[PDB]
Amino acid sequence: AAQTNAPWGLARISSTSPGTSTYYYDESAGQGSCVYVIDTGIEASHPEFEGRAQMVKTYYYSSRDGNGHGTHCAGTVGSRTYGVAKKTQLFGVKVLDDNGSGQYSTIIAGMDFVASDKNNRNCPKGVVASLSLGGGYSSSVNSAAARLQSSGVMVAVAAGNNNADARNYSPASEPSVCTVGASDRYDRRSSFSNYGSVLDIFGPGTDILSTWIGGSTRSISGTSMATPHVAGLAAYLMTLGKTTAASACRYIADTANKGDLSNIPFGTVNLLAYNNYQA
Repeated sequence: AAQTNAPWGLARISSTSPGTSTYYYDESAGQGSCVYVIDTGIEASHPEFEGRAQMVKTYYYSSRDGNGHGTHCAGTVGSRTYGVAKKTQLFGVKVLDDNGSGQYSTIIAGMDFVASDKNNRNCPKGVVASLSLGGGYSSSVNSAAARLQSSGVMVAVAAGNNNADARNYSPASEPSVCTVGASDRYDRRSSFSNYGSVLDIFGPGTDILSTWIGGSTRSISGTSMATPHVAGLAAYLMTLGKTTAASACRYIADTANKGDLSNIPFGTVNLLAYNNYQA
């Protein structure tokens, strides 16, 4: 399948070169997989989600996304126009308030929630969790992410936006999950992207168009935007049967575009997520 005039990041993940604008992908499109977006919520009524998104849990007075961040991230995972995996099921877990903030205890509870809640959902092709959040190092936060991964969920986490070594941030620094840095449309490391040996992969993160609250769209930047590209890619590859939740991060690294990014610090992987789709 081909989506013309796609957001640059979608085109990038199906291309061996920057500078194109068509996204190519197998029409299975993540059908039968599920992606949890652990964030500020999801505006599931947005036409872009086509009935495939739903809120399953909140720790606050509403499950609605009063911020936009979670809706944007969910759109990059699986919206019809802005998403990598256009037929996946999206489940929202609101661990962040409408200012985008959340306590680590709530975030940990949300991760353990997903590890159990997947047993209440139909995801025959596999389960992914996208975590576009983080703060300073916490062994308890890292352990929660490790549990979620161990339970059979492909965990993708943002590296962080500090232009610093991600070893000092959580859950970015957890070795067993997939830690995602950000790149721009010219294959440069995004100016704000964290780096370091704990990164597994880069995805598009600068000037990413996706869904927003109020049935709208906007372009924003962050490792928060790169992470759902990788989460959606994992769901897509799991539906194709090419990998599993436990092996998808390694598979994405194995099949990435290699050595194509600029300003990658010595010791950080030079790997850009790529779907290897041959039309």
